[PDB]
Amino acid sequence: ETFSDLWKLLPE
Amino acid sequence: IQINQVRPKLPLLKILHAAGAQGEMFTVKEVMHYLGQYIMVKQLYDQQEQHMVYCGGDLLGELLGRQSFSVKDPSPLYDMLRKNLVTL
Repeated sequence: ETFSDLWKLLPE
Repeated sequence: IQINQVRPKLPLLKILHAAGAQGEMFTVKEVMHYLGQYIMVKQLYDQQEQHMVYCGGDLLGELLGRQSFSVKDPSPLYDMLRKNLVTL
């Protein structure tokens, strides 16, 4: 996978 | 209540500024965005295995108390954020 794509999935 | 949500403690504020964040109070969304940007432009993630962030020897690793972490198991990231974001 892509870092930014994984990071975007993170909740607040 | 107010528009901003949190004030980052100093070492985290430095990281957010390094990623291009302006000012010193933020919404949690802004904190997450700029933390991701920092990791991206410091290129702390493994090119081959991009869920893995190698933060040893970086201020981020100092903050996490860790040489690495996985964005697929982000609990130490959230631990650190709970400790380093002061609520307004």
